Amino acid sequence: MSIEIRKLSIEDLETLIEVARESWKWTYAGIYSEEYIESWIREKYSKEKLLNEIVRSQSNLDILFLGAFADSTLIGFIELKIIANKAELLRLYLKPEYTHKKIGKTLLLEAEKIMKKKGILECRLYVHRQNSVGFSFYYKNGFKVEDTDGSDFIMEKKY
Ligand SMILES: CC(C)(COP(=O)(O)OP(=O)(O)OC[C@H]1O[C@@H](n2cnc3c(N)ncnc32)[C@H](O)[C@@H]1OP(=O)(O)O)[C@@H](O)C(=O)NCCC(=O)NCCSSCCO
Ligand code: NI
Repeated sequence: MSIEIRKLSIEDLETLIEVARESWKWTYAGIYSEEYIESWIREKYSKEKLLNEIVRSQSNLDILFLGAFADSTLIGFIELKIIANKAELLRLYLKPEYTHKKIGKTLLLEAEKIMKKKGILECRLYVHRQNSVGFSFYYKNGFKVEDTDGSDFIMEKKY
């Protein structure tokens, strides 16, 4: 299969939401209710907010928003928020069927390459403690737990 990584653009908006929704329902099956997730997707992944984030990424401002496209179809994404010379990994979600094929590792490595080009040398993230899929992926990619906050572990990786 042919997997391409690039910045999202506004035309990706609808497939973006559908991927976010499908990944969330799978990822948080053990953890949140069907309705909580649907509410979160409708409030946080709203067309208006995602569009503003997609634009901020396009304008090389404080967001970096990339997608993984399999033969021209969005199957996953990563989103980073930059403040000063520190990045926070906000979101990294793949369609469940495309997991465990190193597409997420590839998203992560491309984001890392762009960050290093901008002189950013530190990435922090929030991962729910019961999300073993994500958590295990993170420590297998060099992230280390530095703290907790509520239900989440705060993990960090330095370059
Ligand atoms: C977490 C995601 C993005 C990881 O991307 P990949 O699936 O491409 O991971 P790989 O690079 O192939 O690495 C494989 C390792 O990752 C774990 N893994 C991956 N898929 C799994 C499935 N289907 N079941 C169980 N474990 C899985 C394993 O640790 C695996 O290593 P080995 O088993 O080979 O040793 C991706 O899986 C994904 O999108 N997951 C759901 C969403 C999610 O959890 N996202 C990140 C946390 S929320 S967001 C950012 C803020 O933290
Ligand atoms: Ni595995």
